[PDB]
Amino acid sequence: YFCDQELQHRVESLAAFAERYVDKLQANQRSRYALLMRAFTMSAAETARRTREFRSPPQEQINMLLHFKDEADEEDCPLPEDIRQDLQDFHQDLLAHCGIQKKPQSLQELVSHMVVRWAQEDYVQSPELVRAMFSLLHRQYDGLGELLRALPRAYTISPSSVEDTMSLLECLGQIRSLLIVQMGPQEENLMIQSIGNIMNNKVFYQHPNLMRALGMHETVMEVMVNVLGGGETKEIRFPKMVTSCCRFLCYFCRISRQNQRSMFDHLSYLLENSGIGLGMQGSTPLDVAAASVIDNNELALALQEQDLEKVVSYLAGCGLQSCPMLLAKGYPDIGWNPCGGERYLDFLRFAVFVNGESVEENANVVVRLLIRKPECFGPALRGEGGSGLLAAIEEAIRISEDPARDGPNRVHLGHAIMSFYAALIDLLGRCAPEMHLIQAGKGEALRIRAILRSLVPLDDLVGIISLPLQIPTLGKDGALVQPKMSASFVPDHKASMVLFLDRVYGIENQDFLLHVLDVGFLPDMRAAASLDTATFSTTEMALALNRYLCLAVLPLITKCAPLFAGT
Amino acid sequence: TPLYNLPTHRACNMFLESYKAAWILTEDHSFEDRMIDDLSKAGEQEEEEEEVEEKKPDPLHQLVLHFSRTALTEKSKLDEDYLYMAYADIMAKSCHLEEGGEEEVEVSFEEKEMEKQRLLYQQSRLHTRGAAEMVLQMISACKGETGAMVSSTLKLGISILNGGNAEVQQKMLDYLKDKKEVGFFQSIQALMQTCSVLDLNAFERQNKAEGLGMVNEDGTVINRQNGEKVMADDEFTQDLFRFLQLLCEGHNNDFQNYLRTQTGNTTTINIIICTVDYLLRLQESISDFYWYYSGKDVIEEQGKRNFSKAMSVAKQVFNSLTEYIQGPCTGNQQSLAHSRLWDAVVGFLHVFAHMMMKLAQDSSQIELLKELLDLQKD
Amino acid sequence: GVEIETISPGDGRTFPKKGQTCVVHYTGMLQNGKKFDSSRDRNKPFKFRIGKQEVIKGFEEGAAQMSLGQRAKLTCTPDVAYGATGHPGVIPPNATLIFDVELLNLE
Amino acid sequence: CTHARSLWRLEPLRISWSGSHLRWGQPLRIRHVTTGRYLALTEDQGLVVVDACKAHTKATSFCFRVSKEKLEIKYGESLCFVQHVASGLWLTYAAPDPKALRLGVLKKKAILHQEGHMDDALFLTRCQQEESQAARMIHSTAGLYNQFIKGLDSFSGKPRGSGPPAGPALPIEAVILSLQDLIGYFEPPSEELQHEEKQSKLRSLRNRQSLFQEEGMLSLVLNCIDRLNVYTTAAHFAEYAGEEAAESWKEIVNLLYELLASLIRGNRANCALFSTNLDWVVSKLDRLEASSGILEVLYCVLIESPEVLNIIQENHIKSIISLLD
Amino acid sequence: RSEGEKVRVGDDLILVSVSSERYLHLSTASGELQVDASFMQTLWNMNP
Amino acid sequence: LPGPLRAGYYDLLISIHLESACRSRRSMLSEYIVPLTPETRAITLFPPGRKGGNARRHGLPGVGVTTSLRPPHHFSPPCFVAALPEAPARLS
Repeated sequence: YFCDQELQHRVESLAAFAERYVDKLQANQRSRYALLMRAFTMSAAETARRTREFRSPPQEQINMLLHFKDEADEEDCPLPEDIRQDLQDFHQDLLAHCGIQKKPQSLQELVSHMVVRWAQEDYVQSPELVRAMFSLLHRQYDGLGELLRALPRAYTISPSSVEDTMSLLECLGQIRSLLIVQMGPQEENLMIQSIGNIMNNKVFYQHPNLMRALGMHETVMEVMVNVLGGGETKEIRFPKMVTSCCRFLCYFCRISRQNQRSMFDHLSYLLENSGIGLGMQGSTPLDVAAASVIDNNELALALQEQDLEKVVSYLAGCGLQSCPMLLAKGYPDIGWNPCGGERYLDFLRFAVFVNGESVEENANVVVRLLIRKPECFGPALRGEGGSGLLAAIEEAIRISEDPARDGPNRVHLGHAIMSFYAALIDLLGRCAPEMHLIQAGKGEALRIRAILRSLVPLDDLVGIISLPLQIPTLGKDGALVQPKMSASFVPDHKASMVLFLDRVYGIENQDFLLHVLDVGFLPDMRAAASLDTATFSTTEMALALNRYLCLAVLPLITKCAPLFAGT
Repeated sequence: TPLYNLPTHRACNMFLESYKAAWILTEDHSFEDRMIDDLSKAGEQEEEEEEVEEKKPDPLHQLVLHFSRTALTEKSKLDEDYLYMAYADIMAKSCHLEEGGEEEVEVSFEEKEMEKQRLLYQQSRLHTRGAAEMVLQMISACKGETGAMVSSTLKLGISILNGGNAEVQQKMLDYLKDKKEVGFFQSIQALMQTCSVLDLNAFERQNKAEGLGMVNEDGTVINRQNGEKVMADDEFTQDLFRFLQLLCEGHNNDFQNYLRTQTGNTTTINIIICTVDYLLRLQESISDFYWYYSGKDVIEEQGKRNFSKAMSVAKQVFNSLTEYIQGPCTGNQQSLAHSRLWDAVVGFLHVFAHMMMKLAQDSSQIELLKELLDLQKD
Repeated sequence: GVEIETISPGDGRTFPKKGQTCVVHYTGMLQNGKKFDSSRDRNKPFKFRIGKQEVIKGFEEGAAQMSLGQRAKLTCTPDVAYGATGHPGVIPPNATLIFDVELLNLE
Repeated sequence: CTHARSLWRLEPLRISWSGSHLRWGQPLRIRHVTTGRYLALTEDQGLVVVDACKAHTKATSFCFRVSKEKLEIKYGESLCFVQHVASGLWLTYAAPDPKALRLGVLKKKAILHQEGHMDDALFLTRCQQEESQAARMIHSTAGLYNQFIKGLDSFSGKPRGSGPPAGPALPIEAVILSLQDLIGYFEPPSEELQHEEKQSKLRSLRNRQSLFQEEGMLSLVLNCIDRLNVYTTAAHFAEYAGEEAAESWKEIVNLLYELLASLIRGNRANCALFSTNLDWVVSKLDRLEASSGILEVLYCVLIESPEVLNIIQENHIKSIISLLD
Repeated sequence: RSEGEKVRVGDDLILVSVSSERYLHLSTASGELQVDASFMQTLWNMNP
Repeated sequence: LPGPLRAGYYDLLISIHLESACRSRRSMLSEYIVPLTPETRAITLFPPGRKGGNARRHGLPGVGVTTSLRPPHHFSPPCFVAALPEAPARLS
């Protein structure tokens, strides 16, 4: 404890010198930049100094300012000698305080002579005593490296935020104190309360690095790992506790890209535990993985092939059988779990398509793992007895029409079939290769397009696009019936296969352009034009149809406008 | 953005990071030899308990006994211990300081012999105190799982076994034959299996990510520095085959035959053909890497450094094989004759010739061609 | 439900009405002669605002029931005590509570 | 592969050279060590194991063949195709149904047939002396303790009254001495031993405990305690088994309880097997016969298994406090 | 059999196309069979 | 008092009065969140009052003012006659 207090003193004074010296550096850099702008008609060397002092990364320029560690490179730094002497003197003082340099004259000498004399006097037979005395020896001999280990957890904050960090640390302490307790109802409620307080804290987004250093993401990961660990037997215990888990973890990934990287370091556990996480209404570990992989190409290219294989095999399993929870609730037995595969397809979409550019490296692996197991595609697209997209979707419409199959509702399986196939076609057209790769004529890109065109024909795409879509109908006494919008057909399903149709099987000939224009496109925009009436204007179907049009249909027309000549 | 508009607390955080990196990390300290010498001194026990000729272990001996005890403790796996990791580093530096030396005139016979004696004494200060047994116990405890423990234990084993000293070699052989433990050699076999090779797909992914521009959270950096995903565990695999070479150094036929055949032990693992298997795997990986670079006559700097670290691993594996067969040990020679060593070196000859002409054509690849010829002479 | 047994009389004129802090050195003893509470071991008088509902109802009544410096025995029946569930690990369920109350001061 | 159920004694049909290196094609008997049965060919069940009484030289005779061709063995090589001697039938796999092998039936039926499969060769690996001795005592203890169980069940529900029970007398002395031997055999390593020696002997005791638990001595001891605990007192046990068998009933109860404790001490798997038997030990804590023994069994289960503390109930805790009361 | 091992005779192999990326398959759906490149796999003895 | 009872009562006091508090403080001891206060600015590495060799003479461990943020210890007075109280976590 005494030596830990010494380490605390060293860290605190390092922060103190940080404040004192960075005030000087900030003022001097501002004055140098002002004088260099006051220098009119800056030369090439002056422009290099200007782009070093200004319009440069703050980290890079502060390293360039502190880079006078060695006398050979001291000439490169632009800081004054009097200013840099302060840093040199405090470094010397820090070495003196760390002991770098008869009776002991310091805690370090006292502990060293104590432990050496003790182990010289007798063979200590208590392993805990041996470990403690040699740990004391290690820290006393190199407390400088102990400072190296301690500084990652050193984080200076503004004096005005101290009350919010008080609340943050108190809630984090509650979370840590509940670790040693077996999770019960009261502990779960306290954990949810503390997690919500951390969410509502302004520091949680103001200083993401503070939470990264505190490792509270690791702490809530420990809580979540314990929770799933017990949940893996039979049903998951305290689903709301896992809801608060990613609620924090999902958001933590969105808070920062480095936070997203740290959460992506534990991507492997999330993928193997997505099997038990699936079926839970709330944010699941698969969603943590999605949040850890969304819109970050740096770690998207770092995504691994067996990591893709896990989600592919789970998608295959959901395709192979039916949802046990749905069977328990009493939904008609089908041998086909669409809601299970929907979320894995969602994760695959996020794994492939990022920042408006599909990753070839991951798209090829995803389609390879998809094609080695045709069981992923469900009863449709099957090697034999797979019918087609048209038969599957139209039969699903008939399934949702009657209560014999639709009724056992929170989740309607008639909508589930359509949603799974929409997500599957979305993932396929979303793994589809790039236009510039096709123009370069890359063999693998042509083969991937060939496989997709072999799996899904143009007829199935156009026929479902032209499939009738029930509109909100105004019955008696102004009683309109807006479509269920979660149990029935939605143009969001059509949008994914429109994306397919424009990514592969893209518009090349005018006749086929018109073919698809009068089949399922022109009726769609005419239906939206009729839906523009004020009674149906705020209709949920109207909003969904407008989004579908303006995101899938209309850009196709904009990019195929040159083909419209001579119509 | 310039530092004048930065908030003071953020500037202090960045100054902490910059100080951490560029001042105190760059500053180096030397305490290992002093601390190990203080632990090795027994103090005044020779005067305090003269009646008993055999006395209690000195502090260093108690330290190694504690580590050996934690190694032998029944476990399902090995856990992380900063204590053992730091002490392994300290003792390794202390006993290999003489090997490290802590245009030039050549060393006289007396000078080099005195340096060898200093190395032998530094290594004796650890292997008379059970470090040779401790490193074997740690390697057995790792159970083939890579990590900081097996890394530090392998570095410590190299630091004890530098120069191939017969005392440490004989002590390790005695412990292995006395315990008849298959765990050590099973762990070693699993370690060569977990050692990786050139990953060309990872090279393509790394190249695309490097060409991609990105932004990190604090400030803005064009490309955040990260370890190369290709030829990972390069230090670990070079260290593992260096440790095996030090085990069979000095033409000790007892270790040279014990690696091939475990006569006393129930299960026999042929570490020689495991080394051949990893050599063939690395041969295939280098062949694939060259074949990808065959069309591009100009090799990128990333490809050059990746080739260099790959051929450094191959150089260490080849030196390990020489050591396995450097003495006229008929068993190892016969096993290498009957293994796939010839197929692997056929592939090596193919890659060598094509690198030779292709790197000779380009004048900027002369250093890579030089290190290539060094690998070929191995 | 609650009876006050005078052990030592005080002044008998100023009684704590609604709106002030009551400062008391009680000695809570069980139904069974087994003491479960006292304040002089903590060397701290129990200061509580009257009528703010932060003592057991029986103790609250017994405190208004007496005057300054007037030692008394507050017999708190389980009905005016914890009662059905008791105090976990302190008072067993459905027990009579018997109090050596001592109103030492008021503010 | 580490269980006693995979232990086969290889003994030749000829007694004079019953201790020499087995010859190729030599007619030799193959016996199961744990069950005491013999590998035999019956026309109704194919390749099975039968009793020694039904074992004949025409059924249990098996010879090791160098190859499947029609017209000395060593560990580590010489993969031998086991073949019957009376017939030309070869020890060969029977492919199970795809549904079962998908559920996880990795075991395949052993049949005798001229399949000629390349994997019909076998690898011979000698087990350790520890496992050999353990399997032999498992066989002997199982036989003796099932004899005790059937003896106790013979007079169950039959008050003997005038005269002792008509059935054979219980092997009381053999059971008592076998229990004492088993307690000495599972006696934990001494703390005075060195660290490495203590942990090596702890590992040896660990695997011996796991072996007996897996072959089912734990359940057989449970059966013996269940059979003995029907009788409340020694006199009540005398009313059914006889006074000449009643004096040692208390001693057998104590010995069974401490054998249970010695089997479960320091064995996480053996205590987790007692998760369903936590109520079994809680309801028997009140037993006057080896109250310390049953309390010790409960103590070992609780200290080793963390699972059982999650199924500890209020009635269980009330029983444990009733032990104090 | 591992990746990069020599192809002994009588060994069961799987022959995947390079362009189509489809293992050779024996359909056996009809009374008479067919050989065709499919994403499923079928074993081939590779007999010289 | 007998020694086993001495140790038992000492550890009983620590367990019922100090255990959760010391565990929470220990869990905070890992991290060093230093506020940017004038007290922090005044915190010197070597004794600011002393100078030269007197300054180089190390101060005692812990006497100096520590400003790194630690959540304050919270306790609830032991009362078992109060009105009977989803509930907030009980304090030590």
